[PDB]
Amino acid sequence: HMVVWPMDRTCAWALPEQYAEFRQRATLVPAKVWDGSPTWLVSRYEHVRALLVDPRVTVDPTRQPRLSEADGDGDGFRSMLMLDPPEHTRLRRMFISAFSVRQVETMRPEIEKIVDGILDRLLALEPPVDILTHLALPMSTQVICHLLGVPYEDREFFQERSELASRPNDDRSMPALIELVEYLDGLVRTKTAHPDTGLLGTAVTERLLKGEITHQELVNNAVLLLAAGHETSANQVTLSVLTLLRHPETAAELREQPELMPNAVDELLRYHSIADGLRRAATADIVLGDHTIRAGDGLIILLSSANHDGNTFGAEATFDIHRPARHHVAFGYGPHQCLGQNLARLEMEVTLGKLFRRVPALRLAQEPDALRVRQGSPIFGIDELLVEW
Ligand code: HEM
Ligand SMILES: CC[C@H]1OC(=O)/C=C/[C@H](C)[C@@H](O[C@@H]2O[C@H](C)C[C@H](N(C)C)[C@H]2O)[C@@H](C)C[C@@H](C)[C@H](O)/C=C/C=C/[C@@H]1C
Repeated sequence: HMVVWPMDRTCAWALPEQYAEFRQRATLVPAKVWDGSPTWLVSRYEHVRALLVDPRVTVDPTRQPRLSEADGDGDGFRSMLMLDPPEHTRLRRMFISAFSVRQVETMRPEIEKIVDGILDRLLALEPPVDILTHLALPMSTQVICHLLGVPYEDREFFQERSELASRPNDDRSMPALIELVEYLDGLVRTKTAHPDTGLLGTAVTERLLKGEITHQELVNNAVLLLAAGHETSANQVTLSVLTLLRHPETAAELREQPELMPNAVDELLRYHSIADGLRRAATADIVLGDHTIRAGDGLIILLSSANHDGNTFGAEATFDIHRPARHHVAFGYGPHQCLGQNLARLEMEVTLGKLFRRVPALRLAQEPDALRVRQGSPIFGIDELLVEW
């Protein structure tokens, strides 16, 4: 225990200075955590990847070192994201085909129509406008509600609850988590009696009414699909508008060459690495070069630091939309690698694409060293991003 964890980011785009020294090392950095349990931080691309696919690393919440007084296992609440193979595998198998490349590519039309209407609505407003509230959150939310069949009318309730649920060191995360489960509990009971199409109702029909999945399991993974599905993209899109605004050439080059967008999106994902500080524990000894991780040791997986690893990515702190960037780990790696990632990328490609095609002189409406940054959550972002045109 040298540096304390959790560490919060301080800048909308800078990673913490410490991370780069962490990578210059021969060991893993030890960290002091609320419960005094042995815990390493993991900073190198080589390492992050090795451990995330290793079979002796667990997500079991009871093995993770406790990071605060409010941090806990959630009273037996488990999504697939909190299970190891083979139980993990059974649950992810039921949801996977909805998310394949070619399957996700069939939603492009509905995503385009969706973002079209948000932009019409947004451009009707007197600027300056906030991107998170008027572009990023509306699209991620509508898109996830369409895929899942969750009512958009409910979005104020589940948005605010997801935000709070995803703060594991905050008092309010438990009641919000309880309420979200309760909301999906009612929704799944409804869909059970009246299956719709859309991912939840299709799983009622094919898995739940066929004996492949229980009621609590569907409910729990529905919380996960709902919250992951909007809160993440919302922040990635917001931060990305900032970054493109911060590098004007990039906005205009994309606007003038859309075939450059997919790699640009991957570069935005790498650069910001908004999902960070993943929690794992060793279940057996694990040899990583010089260092021997011991049965029971906690691990804090820094996707961001690995995405900014100099030994893998040249000029790591630079935003560069021409570096092949497909091999970043913004969506993790290994069994739990983001089930949504093709949907995330499509959403971004269409949202950023249409926004700068339409508001081609979009400008920052505030100075980007007065941005509030989100702290205390494994999903980074900024509270607000004001723009003019
Ligand atoms: C930019 C957007 C997103 C980023 C950066 C992101 C990142 C990640 C990361 C890092 C993980 C792994 C966490 C871990 O191993 O502990 C993950 C898992 C997950 N993501 Fe995402 N994600 C995004 C969007 C989405 C979207 C749109 C969906 C749609 C529902 C989604 C669904 C999931 C699911 C279900 C998992 C759990 C997979 C499993 O445990 O097998 N994600 N994501
Ligand atoms: C790293 C990004 C993932 O962040 C995540 O995986 C986000 C995980 C959030 C933290 C977890 O919330 C914490 O859960 C604990 C078990 C209890 C804890 N509180 C009550 C002490 C609660 O905050 C999850 C369970 C919140 C659910 C709303 C939810 O499924 C969130 C899933 C989000 C997925 C993101 C992909």
